[PDB]
Parts: sequence; structure tokens; C-alpha cells
Amino acid sequence: DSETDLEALFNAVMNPKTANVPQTVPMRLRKLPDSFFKPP
Amino acid sequence: RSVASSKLWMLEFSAFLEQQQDPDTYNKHLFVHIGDPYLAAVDIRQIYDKFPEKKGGLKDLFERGPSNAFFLVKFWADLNTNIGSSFYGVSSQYESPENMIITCSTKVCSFGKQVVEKVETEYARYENGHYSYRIHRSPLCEYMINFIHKLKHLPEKYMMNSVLENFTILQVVTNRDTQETLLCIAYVFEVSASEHGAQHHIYRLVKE
Ligand SMILES: *C(=O)CCCCCCCCCCCCC
Repeated sequence: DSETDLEALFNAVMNPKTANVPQTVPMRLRKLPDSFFKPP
Repeated sequence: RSVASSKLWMLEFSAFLEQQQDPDTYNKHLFVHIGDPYLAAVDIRQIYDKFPEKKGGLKDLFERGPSNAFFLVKFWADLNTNIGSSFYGVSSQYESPENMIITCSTKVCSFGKQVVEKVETEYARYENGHYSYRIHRSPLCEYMINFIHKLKHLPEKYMMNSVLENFTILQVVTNRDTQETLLCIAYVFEVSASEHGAQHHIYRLVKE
């Protein structure tokens, strides 16, 4: 496997049943300002 | 002077698609653009995993300082494009009190791992009691062009944002001779949903 694989990155989202990428904490769930998710 | 340390200020930053309609006609689409305000603070520890680690990585760079050189930019990118060949470019402008030879390094990352790096060296031009540095119409690498094309061919915007969740860019501007970090900018992306176009928030990166 390769974390920098561009096809795998897009495949993970297009075809989630075959997703093979690192699992991460979404930005939404991190300790960040509300403005981070609310555009001006 | 938002994106500015004590020694360098980035006045302008833009990524664009330029299309030639006919020999005398060009259309330019801005994907993202930046052009004494108070900038909110973000704990840099919250973003370390999204950028390269080890020596020369974000943590190492931040710890070496200066702390006032470190910024996080959140873009809402405008991906609403159209269609003579086209040109994908990046332009940016800087100002300094000092006459320096500067190096601009841009790393594009996936899951915090470097995929590509672009490196440019820039010399100073004297301007109105200061020095200006300009990177004009720097060609966007093929990886980024492919990335953009793949993004647009995703069925829904929620898919675009899902991909962007793990896509980052780290910009490091350095004094070539002294290796001092003049500016370090971390870039995070979502797609713009608004009809008003591309938008951004700029944050100061802090330790604790
Ligand atoms: C290759 O040369 C890497 C250079 C990266 C320059 C950064 C350009 C920023 C691209 C923003 C486009 C938005 C896509 C979601």
C-alpha cells in the first residue's frame, strides 16, 4: 500500500466499501474555532 | 499586514486557471486568493498530523521559530470552472525591509505525507524604501492539475470535501543563506458552497 496513492485517495470516497486509506479525525471534531467551519 | 512575520509579508497569493478564448482574449478563474487586524489563534498541535513530521517538518520548524512566522489558512476554493489551450498558475507577492535571497518551498501532502515539493529561489527588487519579491505565473505541477480534474469529476460536493479532509499544502519561505524561516503557511481546504465565490480565514499558529 501507499498513503500518497492518488487513485486510492479518490477511490476511498467514491467507493467506500473498497476504501483502503489511513483513518483520521475529521477537522469538524477537532479543537478549532467555529469560524474554521463558517465562511465569511 | 496579516500574513507577516517581522521580516516578510505576503501581500498577495492566488491560484488560477487561465483560458485562451482567442488570440487577444483570456479568461481567468481564481481558485483561491489572498489580497492591524486581529488574527485568531489555533493550537498547532491540532494540525501536526496533517503535515510532514521529522527534521525539517512542521513541528521542527515551529520549535526553531520564530513563532510569529507561522500561519494557518483555511480556504473555501472556487471550483466552478468552464471548458485554445489553458494554463494553471500560482502567483504571490512579498515585501521585506531587508535585501535577501529567499527560497519558497511548497509541499503538497496527503494524510500528512509529502507527495510533491516545488522549490523556487527569488531575488529582491528595490521599491519605495523596501524590497519586493514576486513569484509570477509559476506553473502548477501536474499532480495538482490532476487533483483538480479528479475533484470536479466527483458526483457530489460532499465527496469533494471528504477528499480534501486529507489534502494539505505547506508553504515555507526561507532566507537561502541563513535558513531563517521568514514565513510558514499551512493550507487547509474545503469547496466553496456560496455563490459569492472563494473565501478564506487566516489564523496564527500558537504552541499551547
Ligand atoms: C506543484 O507544483 C505544487 C504547487 C502547489 C501550489 C499551491 C496552489 C494552491 C492550489 C489551490 C487549488 C484549490 C484546489 C482544491
